[PDB]
Amino acid sequence: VVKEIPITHHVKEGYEKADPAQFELLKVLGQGSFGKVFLVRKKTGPDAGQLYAMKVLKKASLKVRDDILVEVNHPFIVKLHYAFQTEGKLYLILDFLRGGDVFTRLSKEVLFTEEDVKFYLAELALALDHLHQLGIVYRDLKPENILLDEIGHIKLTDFGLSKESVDQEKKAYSFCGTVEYMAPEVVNRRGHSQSADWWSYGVLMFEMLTGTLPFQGKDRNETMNMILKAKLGMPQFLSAEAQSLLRMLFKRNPANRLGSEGVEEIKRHLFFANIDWDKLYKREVQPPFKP
Ligand SMILES: Nc1ncnc2c1ncn2[C@@H]1O[C@H](COP(=O)(O)OP(=O)(O)NP(=O)(O)O)[C@@H](O)[C@H]1O
Ligand SMILES: Nc1ncnc2c1ncn2[C@@H]1O[C@H](COP(=O)(O)OP(=O)(O)NP(=O)(O)O)[C@@H](O)[C@H]1O
Ligand SMILES: [Zn+2]
Repeated sequence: VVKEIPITHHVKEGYEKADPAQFELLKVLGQGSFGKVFLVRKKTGPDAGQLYAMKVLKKASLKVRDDILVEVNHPFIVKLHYAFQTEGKLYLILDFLRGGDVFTRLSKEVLFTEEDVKFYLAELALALDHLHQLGIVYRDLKPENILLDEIGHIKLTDFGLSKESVDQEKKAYSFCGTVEYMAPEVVNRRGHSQSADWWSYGVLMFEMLTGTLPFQGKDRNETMNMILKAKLGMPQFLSAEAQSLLRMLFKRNPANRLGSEGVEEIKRHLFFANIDWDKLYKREVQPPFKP
């Protein structure tokens, strides 16, 4: 059963309960549809002076199939250090990623290879499948959530949290996730699934390898009509393996799509042939670009 577990409290193993006064505000790290992410410094405690990223929400819950904030930890997913509730607000204290997002780093290159993208896509695959094994769907996957650490290893900004903004204005008009990366069944309000994450994954791959989105229109309904019905030519400058992976990921019907049964059929793909997956998971594979 899809179970909603509300996030009200969390203190990392071996540390003390936190409160907003223990955090000094330094800068705005950015702004997303669930609000701004700020940069804060721990003023007191064993980790005093250390930098963290702070998200401020009204509330956040986690939908899991069949402690969990400890299980979601992954080499390529941000770590939840603190979490607390004051004045109807939920503060989340996470890792501060110093590399910025990936697309920004790619645009700092005149050119890149299929291998460079393959690295990031691989680590991303590990993260996604790890979330799926816990029974978690990432719901809203988009480049803005894919950042780099100081070294260049992938780090996601979230782990499938169902969040709620504090801005009453915007949140009253808030509408789910990002349409460009929506799966055809998600567009059809059939509900999110594991396979939709892999559709979005395929859209990310396409966007990285082409620099363009496969489906985008003048508005939401046109983009959706495109995702559902429009034609999509295969970029002939891609390797056979890449074309294969894209062809297998882009399936409008899930359970006909790659990864609907396991990521093992994604790990074995000829596109990921020279990828040592355990060394990848151990962050022992040298990243293509330093942030
Ligand atoms: N842990 C982090 N460390 C450093 N910068 C971060 C971190 N998390 C987010 N950012 C920055 O903050 C901006 C928005 O982050 P994000 O995590 O997407 O906010 P959000 O609440 O998830 N809104 P949304 O992007 O719509 O889901 C991005 O431009 C990032 O550069
Ligand atoms: N862990 C999960 N496993 C399976 N299905 C899920 C899971 N989490 C959510 N869903 C499905 O996705 C839907 C959740 O979206 P819903 O709450 O109806 O509106 P929504 O705005 O699209 N959700 P959200 O993106 O979190 O704001 C439900 O209809 C579920 O069937
Ligand atoms: Zn949704």
